[PDB]
Amino acid sequence: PYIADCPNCGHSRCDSPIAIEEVRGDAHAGVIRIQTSAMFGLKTDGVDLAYMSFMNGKTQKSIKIDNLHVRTSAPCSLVSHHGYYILAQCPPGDTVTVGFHDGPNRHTCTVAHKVEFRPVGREKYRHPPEHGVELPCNRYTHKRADQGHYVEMHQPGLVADHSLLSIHSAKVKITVPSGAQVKYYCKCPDVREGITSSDHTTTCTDVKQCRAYLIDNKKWVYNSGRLPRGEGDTFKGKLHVPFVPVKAKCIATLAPEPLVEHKHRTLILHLHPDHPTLLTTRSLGSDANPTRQWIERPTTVNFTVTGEGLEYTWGNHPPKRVWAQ
Amino acid sequence: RDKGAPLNDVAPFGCSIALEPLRAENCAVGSIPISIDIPDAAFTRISETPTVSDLECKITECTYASDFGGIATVAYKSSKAGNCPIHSPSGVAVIKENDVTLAESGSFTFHFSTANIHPAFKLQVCTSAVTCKGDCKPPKDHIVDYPAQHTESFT
Repeated sequence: PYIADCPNCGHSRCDSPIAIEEVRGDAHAGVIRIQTSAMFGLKTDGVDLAYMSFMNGKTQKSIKIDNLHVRTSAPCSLVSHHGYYILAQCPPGDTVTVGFHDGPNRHTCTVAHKVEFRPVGREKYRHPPEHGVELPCNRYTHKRADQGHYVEMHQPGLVADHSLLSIHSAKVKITVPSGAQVKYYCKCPDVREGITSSDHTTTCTDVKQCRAYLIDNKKWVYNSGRLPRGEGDTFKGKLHVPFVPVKAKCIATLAPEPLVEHKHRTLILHLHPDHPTLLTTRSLGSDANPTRQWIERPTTVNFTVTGEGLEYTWGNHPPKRVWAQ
Repeated sequence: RDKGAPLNDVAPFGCSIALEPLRAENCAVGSIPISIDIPDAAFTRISETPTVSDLECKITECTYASDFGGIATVAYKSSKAGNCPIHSPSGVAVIKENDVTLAESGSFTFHFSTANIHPAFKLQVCTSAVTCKGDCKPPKDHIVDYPAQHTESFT
């Protein structure tokens, strides 16, 4: 579970494990795929997707997911998590605002991202309905058995941990997690690399002038922009994405039927939608003479139909056609 | 969201579209010089269909319209009895019936549609021409899909 710098972490820029990168309000189904720097899913070892492992300290905390909250302008709905990554059904929102509850603390993370949800169709809803026609939307999956893409996930760079740099009663005293690789020296001249167990520091004294580092590359990370490079190498760790964008047919929009009214080679149409509906036509002469107008306000319109025919498209309701001799 | 409109909503001369082989379906424009070689076996020899001449044709309720509202009885005067393919070689009249059954010199109405108030169209009832002259009436109810008439000219 990677940890990075959340931008407006409740107060201001903290370093949250759930630091939000790559917000994708690019689908249609009320859904956003998000990456936390935290890797929830199974535990550290082997069990139960519905548990929760973020970083506390240098360490993980692979425990229950109890009170996740993604949210935006309104509280979102989770869809599924896998890896670093969560899918959640959100409404539109100027921002994105994520957070669980460990239990002692709220411990959330928030971010800017322009979000919208147009459904696919000539109706510009704000939200998916219960009914209407199905038609080919873009949307992310529920599932994990997924390989359609993979993002590079090589090592972490080092990280700071000044909990290490204690004092040896006059000298600044570094320690190690588990024998991990601590990269160490101070502004003064003393040990210059640091690949060690718990060292002391002969020369410097102040904690604030030393290299508290953790080369702990036993587990790779996501290659966040808010990661410091592991300077050594491009290690392996090519790793999939679960939530591929797929060609789901969203349960989708439908605009109320029109009121057809006859006139001489002319369609008066008293019209009354639910939401802004893009109407348009095609006078089937080799003179096309089409028309487009989003209609949200109910409006009686007109169409000079010709002899050979016109067609009529009340939103994603199917196209009509008309003989006006 | 600041795009232009689609060609299946702005094209001319009547087309539909697919992200499929990139066709533009059903583009109604112009003419096509079409020519067929029928199987001669499918022909019936002339001496087996009834000769229908010494007949008479007349409209009874001609509808000056698109749907096949035009009708006309025909005083069929046959020799044998059987089928008799029909057509108006003039494009004025478009007929719903390709073929009419015949007893020994009966009468059978067909359906059609025209565009000229005085439809003076020949009717070729299996090698027997006839003018089905008359007069037609305008309809009232014009909001449904596309016509069968497609023969508008000077009238």
